[PDB]
Amino acid sequence: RKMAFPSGKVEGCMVQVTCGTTTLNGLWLDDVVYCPRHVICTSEDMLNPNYEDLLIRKSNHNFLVQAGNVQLRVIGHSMQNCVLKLKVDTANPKTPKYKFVRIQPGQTFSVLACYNGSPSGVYQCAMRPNFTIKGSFLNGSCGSVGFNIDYDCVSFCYMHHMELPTGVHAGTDLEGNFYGPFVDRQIAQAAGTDTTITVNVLAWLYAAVINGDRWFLNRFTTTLNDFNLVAMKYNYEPLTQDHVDILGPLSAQTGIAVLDMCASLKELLQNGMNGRTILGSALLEDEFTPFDVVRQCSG
Amino acid sequence: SGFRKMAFPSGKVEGCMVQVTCGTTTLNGLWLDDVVYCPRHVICTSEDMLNPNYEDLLIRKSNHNFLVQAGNVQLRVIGHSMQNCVLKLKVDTANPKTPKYKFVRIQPGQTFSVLACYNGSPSGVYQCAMRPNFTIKGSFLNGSCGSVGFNIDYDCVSFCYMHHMELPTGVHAGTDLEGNFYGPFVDRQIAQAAGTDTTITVNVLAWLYAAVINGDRWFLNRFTTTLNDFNLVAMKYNYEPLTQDHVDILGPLSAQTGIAVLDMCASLKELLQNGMNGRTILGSALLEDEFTPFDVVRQCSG
Ligand SMILES: *C(=N)[C@H](C[C@@H]1CCNC1=O)NC(=O)[C@@H]1[C@@H]2[C@H](CN1C(=O)[C@@H](NC(=O)C(F)(F)F)C(C)(C)C)C2(C)C
Ligand SMILES: *C(=N)[C@H](C[C@@H]1CCNC1=O)NC(=O)[C@@H]1[C@@H]2[C@H](CN1C(=O)[C@@H](NC(=O)C(F)(F)F)C(C)(C)C)C2(C)C
Repeated sequence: RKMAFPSGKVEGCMVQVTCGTTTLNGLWLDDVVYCPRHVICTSEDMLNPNYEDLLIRKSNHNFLVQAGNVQLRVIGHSMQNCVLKLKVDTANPKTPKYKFVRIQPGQTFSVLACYNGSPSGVYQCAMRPNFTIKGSFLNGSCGSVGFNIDYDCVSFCYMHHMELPTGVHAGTDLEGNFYGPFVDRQIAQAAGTDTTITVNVLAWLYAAVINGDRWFLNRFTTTLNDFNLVAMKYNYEPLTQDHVDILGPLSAQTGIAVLDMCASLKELLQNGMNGRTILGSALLEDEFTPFDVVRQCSG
Repeated sequence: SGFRKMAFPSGKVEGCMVQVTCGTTTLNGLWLDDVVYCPRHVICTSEDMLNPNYEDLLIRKSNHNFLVQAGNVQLRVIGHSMQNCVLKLKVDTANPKTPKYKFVRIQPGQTFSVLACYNGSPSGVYQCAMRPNFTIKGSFLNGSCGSVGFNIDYDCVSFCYMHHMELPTGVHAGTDLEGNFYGPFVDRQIAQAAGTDTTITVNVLAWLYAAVINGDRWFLNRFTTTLNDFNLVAMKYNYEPLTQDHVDILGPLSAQTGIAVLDMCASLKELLQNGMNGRTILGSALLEDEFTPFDVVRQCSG
C-alpha cells in the first residue's frame, strides 16, 4: 500500500510564525526558522503584494515565533525567493540530519499537515507533471512541509503556499522557488493540464509482476523513441534517461527489460484492460515510484 | 480542501519502539515507563511456533535470555510476566519519551494508524480499519510483529493494536495491548482463515460526503429512502446495516452539505444496484470504507 515515512523527525521541527494576526507554520532547523514570506501580509496585502517594501518596514521584533507556547526570539531575518529565513536565539535540539532538495515531477514524498505549529496528520503524495500536488490542506496549513527520509537523513523538498481553483496545491522548495509557474499573490491562477506519470505506472506493473500478477506481459518490445511519441498521444509523460535508469533494479529483479514493459504498457493503453485487474485494481496507479516499490517490498 | 488517506503523526509512538530478541527470534516492543510490551511468540523457536506450550516456555526463560535494545543501548530486564498473548518485560529504566497513553479495544469499523517497524526501527506509517471480520488489511513483512496501531486525542495516545501474524489471504491479525486477539485467531503457526467480511456502510457514506465537500457530485440523485429499506438492500450486497446512531453521527456532514442522510442513502443504493459505470469518486474506482465520519469531519472541517 501507500505509506508515509514516520513523521517524528519532522514533528520536532515544527513551530508557528505570526505577524500581526497572520499566523502560519515554520520549520526550525539549527538556529533558523523557514516559512512562507506571505506571513508578512494582511488580507488586502495578498491581493497585490510588494514583498520588498513590506519587509523593509519589518524588524526582528515584529516576528513572533513559538514552539508550542515557548517563544523563540528572532535575531535576524532575510528573504530568499518566496521563503523567509528567521534566525532565532536557540538551536533546535531535535534538529535531524537534513538537506534541502528540489524534486522532479513524479517523485513522491510525505506531507506533515500542521496548524498553528501543531502536527495534525501525515499523508503520501506526488509532484504532478503540471507541478501541483493533490494534497489535503485547510486554512492555516501554509508552511507545512513535504519530505523523504533516507537512513537517518531528512530530505526536505516542499513547503506549502496556496490552493488553486481546481482544488490542487502549489508550493516551493526550501530555497523558496515555486514548483511550476505560480506566484504567491491572490490572483486568478490555473494549473496546466496534467498527465499520467509513466515511470511510476511502469514501477507499479513491475510490482504486480513481483507479486505474480503478470497476464499483461506480451512477447514484444519497442524503442524508447517510439514509446515516447505514442505515450504523449494518451497524455502520458515521456520517459527520460533517468527514468529508464531508476527502473533498472526492478527490471533486474523480474528479468523484464524496461522497453519490454513499455511495450506491454502500450498495448494496455491501446486496448484497455478487458475487464481485468492488476493488483486488484482496474486503474493504473501512478503515485508509486520505483524507489517506493523497492522500499515497501524489502522493508 | 483535498482528501487523502491520513494517519496520525507518529512521533509520540516512534519514541517508544525498541527491539526484543530471544535466541534467533527478533521483533519489536513497545516501551512505556519501565515496561516493554511485545508478542509472546518471541519466546518460540521454529518448532515451538508449530505447536506452542506458552506457559511452559515462559517458565523456562530467565530475565537474561531477553535482549532488549533501545537505539544502540541495551536495557536490563528485571522481571517478566505474560498477559494473554502479550509479554510484559520489566526493565530497570523508565522511558523518558513515554507519552500520555491509554490501552483501548476498538470496534469493527473504527480506524487507526499503524507505525510499521523492523528491528525496533520505524519504517512507515499508514491508516487502517478494524474489519467486520476482525482482520486488518495491513502491509507487514517479516520482523514486523510488535508494531502497534493507535489513535491520538489531543496529546494522549490510545494504543489499540499490536501486530502478530498474517493470514493466507494476505490480511493481518493481532491483539489489543491486553493481549486479546481481535477475531477467532490464535498465535500458532497453523492454517487459519477469517470469516466472510462485509463493507462498513457508515464509513462509505462518510466518504461520499467527503466527495461532495470536494466537488465530486455525479452520484447524487433526487430520491430519498427509508432507513429500513436502505438496510434491506445493503445487507443483500454484504454491507453492514446502518443504525440510528450512525445516522446521528453523520449529522454534521449532512448539515455542512445540505444533503440529508437518507438522501445520500438513496445514492449509495443506486451505486450498489447499478455500479459506477467506470466512473470514479475522489479518484477511486471502488467505494472506500476506511474513513469514519469523525475522520472526514476532522479532515474536511478542522
Ligand atoms: C496558507 N495557509 C493558505 C493555504 C490554502 C488555504 C486553503 N487551502 C490551502 O491550501 N494559502 C493561502 O491562503 C494563499 C495565500 C494568499 C491566497 N492563497 C490561496 O491559496 C488562494 N488561492 C489563490 O489565490 C489561487 F487561486 F491563485 F491559488 C485561496 C483563494 C485563498 C485558496 C496567497 C499569498 C496565495
Ligand atoms: C511477525 N514478526 C510475523 C509477521 C508476519 C510475517 C509475514 N507477514 C506478517 O505479518 N508473524 C509471524 O511470523 C506469525 C507467528 C508464527 C507464524 N506467523 C505467521 O504470520 C504465519 N501465519 C500463519 O501461520 C497463519 F496462517 F496462521 F496466519 C505466516 C505463515 C508465517 C505468515 C506465529 C506464532 C503465528
